[PDB]
Order: sequence, then C-alpha cells, then structure tokens
Amino acid sequence: EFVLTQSPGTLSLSPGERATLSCRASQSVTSNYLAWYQQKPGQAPRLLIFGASSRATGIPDRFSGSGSGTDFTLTISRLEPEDFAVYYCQQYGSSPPMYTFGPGTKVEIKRTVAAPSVFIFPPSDEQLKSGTASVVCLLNNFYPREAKVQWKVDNALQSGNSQESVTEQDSKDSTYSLSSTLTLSKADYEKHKVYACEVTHQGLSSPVTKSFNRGE
Amino acid sequence: QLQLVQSGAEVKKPGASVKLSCKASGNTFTSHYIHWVRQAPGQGPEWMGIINPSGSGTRYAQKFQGRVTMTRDTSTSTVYMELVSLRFEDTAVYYCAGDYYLDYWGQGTLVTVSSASTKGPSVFPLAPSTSGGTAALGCLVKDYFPEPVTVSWNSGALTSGVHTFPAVLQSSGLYSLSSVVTVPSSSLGTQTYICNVNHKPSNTKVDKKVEPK
Amino acid sequence: FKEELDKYFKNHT
Repeated sequence: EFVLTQSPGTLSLSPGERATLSCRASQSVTSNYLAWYQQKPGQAPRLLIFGASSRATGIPDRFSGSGSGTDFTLTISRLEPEDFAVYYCQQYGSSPPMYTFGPGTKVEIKRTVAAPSVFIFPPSDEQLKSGTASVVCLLNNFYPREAKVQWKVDNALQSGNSQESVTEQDSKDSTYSLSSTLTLSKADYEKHKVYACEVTHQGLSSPVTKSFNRGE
Repeated sequence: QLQLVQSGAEVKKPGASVKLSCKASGNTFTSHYIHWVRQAPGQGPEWMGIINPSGSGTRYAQKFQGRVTMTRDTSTSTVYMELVSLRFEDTAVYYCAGDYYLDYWGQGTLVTVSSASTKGPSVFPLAPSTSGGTAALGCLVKDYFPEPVTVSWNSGALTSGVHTFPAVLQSSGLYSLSSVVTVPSSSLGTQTYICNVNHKPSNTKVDKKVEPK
Repeated sequence: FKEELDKYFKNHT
C-alpha cells in the first residue's frame, strides 16, 4: 500500500469556478502511475484520469490531470453542478500489483452563511410505553457544515451520550441538516425535568437553545 | 457495453465466511482483469486484489492476504470473491471493477457482519410555533437490522423539505435513523402527514401518521 | 503499465 495525502480535505467553490485538487505521495510515484476517481453518494467510483494525465473515455474535457515526482493535480476547469462530489487519487503499480486509493477531497458548493433552524422533540408516548425514551435535536438547513451541539439536562451539561447524523449537501439550497439524539431509559428520563439542546454556529450571533419540560 | 452485475446483500455472523459473485453483461466477448474494492461506512474505497483475465493468476492486498480468495468461471463470465473469518470491520459495500484502471464497476454488494437478528423497525412520531410559521415533524425509525431502510412521506407526494438522515449503528447492534420534514404551521390542521417506512430485509412496511401532540 | 501487469502474471497461464 502506497502513502498518499490529498489537500484540501474540503474544497468549497461555486459553479463555474476552477477547482484544483492536489495529491502528494510520500515517495516519488514510480512511472507516474497515478489515477483519479470521482464518487457521489450511493454510487460506485468513476475513473477520470489514469497515468497522471490521460483522460478516460467519455470523461469531459473540463477534467485534466498533470504531475510528476511526488506532486499531482486534478483540475476541473469550470465546475458544473454534476461535478460536486468526492475525488480520490490512487497510486498503482505492477510488481507486485498494487492499487492504493488516497484519502479523498470533497468538493462542496459554497454558499452564503445560513444559520440553522433548531427544533427539539420529546420522546413519544408510544415509545415511553416500551420502556425507552429518545430525545431528538434537529438543526435544519445550515451552512457551513461546522456546528456545535451541547445537551443540558436540568441545566447539567452532557457529554458522551449523544449520537449525531448529518445529511448530504442539499442539491437545491446547498445547506446541511443534522440530528443529535439522546437515548435514555424511561426510568432515567423520568429522573429529570428540563431537557435542552444548545447550538453554536457561524450564522448565529449568539447560541440558540431549544428546550422542553418533561410533563408539560 | 462493458457492465458488471453483482450478487445480493449478505448478512453474516462474526467468524463466518461470505462468497460474492460478479457477472459480466453486455459485451461479454472478451475477458478482462477484475478487481474487488470495498468501502466501509464513512470511509474511502479500499482495493482488495485482482484476478487476471484467464483466472490463472491473482494478487491480493497484503491486508487481506490469507483471508480472501478470488476465482473465476470463464463459462459463465462470473468472478467470485470469498472472504473468511469475518470481523465487524468487514461490514462494507463490496464492488467489483474491470480492466487495468478499474474502468467500469459493478453496483456493489452490502455485507453486514454482526450477531444481531433480522428485526423490523419501530416507528415513532416526532411531533410538531416558529417566527416564519414553519413547523418541523418527523418519524424516528429505531432498532432495526440490517441496513437499509427506505422512508417516504405521503406515499411520495411530499418531497420538499424532507431530510432522511443516514442511519447510526447503536451500541445495541441495531440501527436507528430519523426522517424529518418542515411544513407550514398553518397546514397542521389541513394536511395529513404520514411517513412510509420500508425495511425490505424483514418485509416490514409501516405507515405512521404524525400529529401534533 | 499494461505490459508490466501482464508480465507479472507470465509464469501462470
């Protein structure tokens, strides 16, 4: 297995702009055996470039590759909407056969900063009847992807007991959404009254807190 | 016309083995190198090995040497990959790909390695003021195995503002996810909101009507 | 590359 790095980890650009993606090997790439792949969610990777600069059949002219030694580049001359995806470089070799994918660069759509809309959901009565209680905090349609969620139970800051999930960037408004879920037994949930999630984001001048009282 | 069709999803206990298949379709008139590549959740693809067009030779990635075997049946244009001593980390989508530079790809086969039993989801409401008059509601789809589940709203009529989150693997070994939708708070008395949950591995189809509490 | 890869497998036909 070869050793590869890709910079930047995330490239945020607008449609029509030029994208330059870098791949660096720890040691000089023998024979310039360096390829590039595109991958979208729910799909297999797609070959773009092989041999550092050869475009695969059917790949648009806006994709081009160049490089030698340790430093290789993939350029997308003008980003089309279908071009926002993850891109992997890959070093390969013949003796012995070896193909090593790089760590990947995500090319995302840059847009104006959008603050999250925050919602908190108490566990349902149906779920509580089953002995379990899930509390859900929703952060809806925000940008950029970075955010912080802090759980508070009777104003006690929580850690280590939540699980988070983030959607893919929306195709229409370029935002992200995130859920954070606190799962407790019915008995543990009934021990406490105030349940709150506090959200920090660049679009928020001050942290936003949503909360509910168990019972009301 | 170079295309590859892979076998269906597998669920295996830790320590067991799995044998995946990859059949060429379309232009099956010549033989090509075939690779196997896997991708664990949230990770990038990982090359596992290659078998040459005749099937007389193979080379496996060092990480999989001694654990993986590739074979091919020229009569059926089918390539096989067997992975033994399965571990939790082997849960992944497994792809086959063809030619020298992985020029074309199969659709992938999900393999889940777990001691859990097939279990349909329990679907709970995320019941819905807001300055713009926008209410959020949803369904919590909890404690199912294995992946995947599908969620739609109003039998596909409602798609705008829907966010169905990627599942998380809980410490129970079961998966959970939520699907949410934002609606006009004024519609909470005019429109009905039903999430349609389909978990094909358990043949479970649940329709759940989400109401203000 | 292609000829080199073929060559690796030469002893097995």
